[PDB]
Amino acid sequence: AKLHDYYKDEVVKKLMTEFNYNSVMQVPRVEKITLNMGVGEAIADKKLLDNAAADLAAISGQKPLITKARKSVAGFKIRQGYPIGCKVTLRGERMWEFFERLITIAVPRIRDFRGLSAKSFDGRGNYSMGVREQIIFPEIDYDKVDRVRGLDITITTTAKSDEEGRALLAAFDFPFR
Amino acid sequence: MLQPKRTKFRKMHKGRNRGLAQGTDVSFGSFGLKAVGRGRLTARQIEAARRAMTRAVKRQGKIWIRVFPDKPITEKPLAVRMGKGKGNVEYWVALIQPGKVLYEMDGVPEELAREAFKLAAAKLPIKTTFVTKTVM
Amino acid sequence: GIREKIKLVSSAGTGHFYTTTKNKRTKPEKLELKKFDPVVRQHVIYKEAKIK
Amino acid sequence: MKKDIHPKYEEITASCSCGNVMKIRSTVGHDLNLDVCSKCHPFFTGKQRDVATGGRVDRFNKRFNI
Amino acid sequence: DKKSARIRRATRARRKLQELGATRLVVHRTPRHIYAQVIAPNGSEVLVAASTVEKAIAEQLKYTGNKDAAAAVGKAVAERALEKGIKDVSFDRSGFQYHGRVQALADAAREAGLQF
Amino acid sequence: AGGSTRNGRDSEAKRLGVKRFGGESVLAGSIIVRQRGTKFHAGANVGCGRDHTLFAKADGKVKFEVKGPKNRKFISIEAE
RNA sequence: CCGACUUACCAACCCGAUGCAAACUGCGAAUACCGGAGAAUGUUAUCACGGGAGACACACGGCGGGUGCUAACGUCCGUC
RNA sequence: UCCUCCUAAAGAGUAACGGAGGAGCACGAAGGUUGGCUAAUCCUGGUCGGACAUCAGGAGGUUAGUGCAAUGGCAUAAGCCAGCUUGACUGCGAGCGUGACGGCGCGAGCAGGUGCGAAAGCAGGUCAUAGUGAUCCGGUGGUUCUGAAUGGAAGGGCCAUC
RNA sequence: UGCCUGGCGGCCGUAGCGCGGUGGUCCCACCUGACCCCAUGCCGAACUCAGAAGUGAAACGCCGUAGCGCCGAUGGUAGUGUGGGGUCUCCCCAUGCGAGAGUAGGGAACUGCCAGGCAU
RNA sequence: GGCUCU
RNA sequence: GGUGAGGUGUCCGAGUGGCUGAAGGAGCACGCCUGGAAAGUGUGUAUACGGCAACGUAUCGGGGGUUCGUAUCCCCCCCUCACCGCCA
Ligand SMILES: [Mg+2]
Ligand SMILES: [Mg+2]
Ligand SMILES: [Mg+2]
Ligand SMILES: [Mg+2]
Ligand SMILES: [Mg+2]
Ligand SMILES: [Mg+2]
Ligand SMILES: [Mg+2]
Ligand SMILES: [Mg+2]
Ligand SMILES: [Mg+2]
Ligand SMILES: [Mg+2]
Ligand SMILES: [Mg+2]
Ligand SMILES: [Mg+2]
Ligand SMILES: [Mg+2]
Ligand SMILES: [Mg+2]
Ligand SMILES: [Mg+2]
Ligand SMILES: [Mg+2]
Ligand SMILES: [Mg+2]
Ligand SMILES: [Mg+2]
Ligand SMILES: [Mg+2]
Ligand SMILES: [Mg+2]
Ligand SMILES: [Mg+2]
Ligand SMILES: [Mg+2]
Ligand SMILES: [Mg+2]
Ligand SMILES: [Mg+2]
Ligand SMILES: [Mg+2]
Ligand SMILES: [Mg+2]
Ligand SMILES: [Mg+2]
Ligand SMILES: [Mg+2]
Ligand SMILES: [Mg+2]
Ligand SMILES: [Zn+2]
Repeated sequence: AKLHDYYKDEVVKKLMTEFNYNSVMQVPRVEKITLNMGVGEAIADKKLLDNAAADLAAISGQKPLITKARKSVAGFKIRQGYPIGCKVTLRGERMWEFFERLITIAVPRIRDFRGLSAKSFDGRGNYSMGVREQIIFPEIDYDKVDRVRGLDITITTTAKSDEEGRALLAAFDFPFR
Repeated sequence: MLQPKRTKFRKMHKGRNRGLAQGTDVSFGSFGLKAVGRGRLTARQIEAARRAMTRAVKRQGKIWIRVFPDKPITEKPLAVRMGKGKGNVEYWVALIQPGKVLYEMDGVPEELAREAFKLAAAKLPIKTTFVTKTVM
Repeated sequence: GIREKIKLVSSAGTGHFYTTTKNKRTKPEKLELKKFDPVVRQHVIYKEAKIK
Repeated sequence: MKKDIHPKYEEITASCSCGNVMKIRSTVGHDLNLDVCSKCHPFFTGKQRDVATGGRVDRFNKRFNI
Repeated sequence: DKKSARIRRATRARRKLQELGATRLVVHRTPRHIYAQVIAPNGSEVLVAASTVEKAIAEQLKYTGNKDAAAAVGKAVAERALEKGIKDVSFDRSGFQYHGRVQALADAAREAGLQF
Repeated sequence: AGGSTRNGRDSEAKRLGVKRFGGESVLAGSIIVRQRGTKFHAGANVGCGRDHTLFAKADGKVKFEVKGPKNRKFISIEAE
């Protein structure tokens, strides 16, 4: 809750100032962080899915929800109901603590990190990025690997616009560019 | 030859052709060829009258065709008895009531439209008349 | 018509039986239901037997 | 949260090469020694230097004199 | 949204009691207060009512939106219903779970003498 | 000689409809409407069958009426 | 690799205007039908039970339609 | 032979070697109940990942879904998830519908015993309408009802069923 | 009695959308926290519990507004029952019924029970 | 073992 | 004219929904033996369009459709094979 305290003391004062909001509830806030791993190769075997949920459970200390196909498509050889991915929703303190370990540890552990994009905010403040490789998290041991995965992070916030989320993450010194 | 591309059904009842029409006023263009009689036209009769007015204007001006043949007409072959199913679809017609504007035209003078619609009406079985765009 | 027919014999000692159908290919395991036995006027477990 | 199903999520200490010390809750268990943190990452100076286009005329005039 | 889904969640048993002709106890639940009212089978007029917004009930309490407040309410509405001669009703949860303050209310009304 | 067909079939008429109209005194259990869906709906003292058949639970006169926000058609038995 | 631009070769969606439908309907009659009340009229004309049948090859004409060519003193239905 | 729509003329019904389509099953959960939920498609952003997997938001508002054809229904969902379960109960059944009849159908309610639910209540198979075959003969289990001098038995009857 | 609000209805778009404005004593809402009751096919998101620091931002409610939606005459037209007629695939006459669409126009709902608050 | 033409 | 069956890469040929944008073989292209050819032998073996070559789209006669999915199911048009196209 270190970053939640930093939000509550300095980010709110900053954004109320730089936007001239009438109310403090008018301020943006982060709501949830969603961690998907779309695993389309688990149709070969469940153990690949079973290991991706084990890896992502080490990243965020939650058991992941194994997602399935909403419908059936033949280009990917799937039927409605096949387990095809895994997700984790992070809220509250576990959200903040992951967001701390992210922007403090893992983003520096990216090979050839040179910034993010500010053009990934889906028109309505919610930011989405995707990592190529799970070893940037230090939870994962490098020898203890099975397969180089990749996942994607989706930060869902209460910002109406795109810039209010851009200012919120910049208030958390989020490495755009 | 006008014809629907798809149809929900292949055949249709014979129906009737009673009542007055709806496409009465000259909507789009300035001059119109209005049906007075009653009956059914075809895609051949429509295309022949289109040719006769396109040639009569020397592709000058703009011609609308308000009708469209959407009714299939079946016929049984020669030396076939009256049973054994409905006949095969042979051609397509448009049911014409009195008052139906068949064609419209603008970009040309009135007298040229008169002689064009007269050349077109000589290909049509029904009795027609010439109309103009009425204000209101 | 692969769904063959069976009978659900009372386990109450009576020779009473309900008759019904099942797919023995997809349900190889025996059917056991708790049904009413009108002789004893109790709900008794019936078990699957052959229709014979 | 549920009781048993989630992994152990415990506060540990992570120290770095820049001498940063940060206590986080993690699934590692043991203490952690890092390599780069957000404090010591060369994102704000080094990546700025790391463009390094260089001039073609300046290489030319550098290689000799008329 | 939440209000509408609570109504959708309630409007089956409400229409069922509407065709049953049942005199019906209606609970309404807030984070701060809890409301109760006994409604005639026409659904258009009430008979008795109780709440934690009333002073005579709220002043005896610590917080209006706990289970102890809900039991005091279900007791009061039962004592008013039996004063007016209403004994058998049917409990409408109004889209809430039969749990917590709602369950403590209905258990208090059962204990005071109502029959459902 | 020649021909054939593929369209010779049709099914039997199920004799649906409204058997007792409005203002028409019925006994309890009397079938009012036979229908596929709930083209009509059951109001007071009127039950809905397995096949959406509307029968009278009591005795009295039939009342057709339109209620609800969806303007659905309800059938009720008035008391008499 | 990025493209460069300018055609008239078209064109999705949307919008506006205009038509068509037995197997379309956000509308909707006249009649017909069911039920109730009320006169007048009518040789109970109504219903139930019982005795005896015959008949189950129809025709044209009007209206509403299928089919056929809105062909047939054609054919198949509804109604008089 | 059976089902659905039109023809069919705004009650029912209504023919043709008239126009179009299906059925001769499936399910021990795809039933019951309690609790909860709400689609299609498109737009943007996003690791492998691509027109189309999974993820987040928005438009939209059922254009989806219904075990299968069509029609009528369906948000209180009849649609979708989970828990507990066997009412896919036995004897009856006022009263109606439909048929020339055989027959077919709907059914509140009563008695017994049961499941879910705190309870009111719901449940006598599935959203409904197709998924079927008379009698005879014969087989199996049960039942003393009968038992050709008497006692049994054979056989027959009745109930269930093939 | 006035105003406001909450709950349950009646009615089922003249009642709905949209746009603009506005509300926080109470109420409501968001909101704080969760070891517990209970819950998440992960997650206190929801459900639930314990509360009351903050805000009316959202939501809701109220007020206004004719961009729509909706309603909607009069007259006429279409059709049609009976009777009659013609040039009879279709129409006409007498008489009775009489639309739909469209037009003028209306129109930013109305109302009941209980409870609470502030005023009176 | 057989194994064409130029 | 009707009925029924059918229509596969260069060829023959198997091919009844999911490893069939294709078995297998032949032929063809390339190589080796040979003075040169053949015949032995060995190796490969779709077309177009699209991207940048990641690799993807289309085509089982052609065209439309069910389906998540069609070379395989259904319709249409053609083409062919077989049978019937009669008694007067
Ligand atoms: Mg019609
Ligand atoms: Mg006969
Ligand atoms: Mg006869
Ligand atoms: Mg006749
Ligand atoms: Mg005859
Ligand atoms: Mg006739
Ligand atoms: Mg005729
Ligand atoms: Mg004739
Ligand atoms: Mg006649
Ligand atoms: Mg009818
Ligand atoms: Mg009729
Ligand atoms: Mg179901
Ligand atoms: Mg429910
Ligand atoms: Mg995408
Ligand atoms: Mg069904
Ligand atoms: Mg015999
Ligand atoms: Mg004897
Ligand atoms: Mg004896
Ligand atoms: Mg507003
Ligand atoms: Mg909360
Ligand atoms: Mg506001
Ligand atoms: Mg009028
Ligand atoms: Mg009108
Ligand atoms: Mg309005
Ligand atoms: Mg308004
Ligand atoms: Mg030689
Ligand atoms: Mg030679
Ligand atoms: Mg294929
Ligand atoms: Mg001869
Ligand atoms: Zn560091």
